[PDB]
Amino acid sequence: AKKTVSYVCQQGKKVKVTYGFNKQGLTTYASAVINGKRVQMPVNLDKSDNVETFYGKEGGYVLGTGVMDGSYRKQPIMITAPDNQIVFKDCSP
Ligand code: NA
Repeated sequence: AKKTVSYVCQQGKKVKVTYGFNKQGLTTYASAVINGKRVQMPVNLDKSDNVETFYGKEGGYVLGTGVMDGSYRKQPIMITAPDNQIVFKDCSP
């Protein structure tokens, strides 16, 4: 099961993100279209905690958000590039 959310961020940047959900109701990935290219970021269970979910791996793009269940449309997000610069900042749905 997929669900898509459109966001507006700092400096007017816009991004659409698609979240995958398994049969347990947990998210498995976040897929963001960045310069026209689909960037799929797998959920990072080692880095996720009671307040924040992270998607992505070292060397790739990394998405950070709140706790995601079928909650997900009310969460803010941020996306950091491989160089560690926050390229989508303070994003709201
Ligand atoms: Na980069």
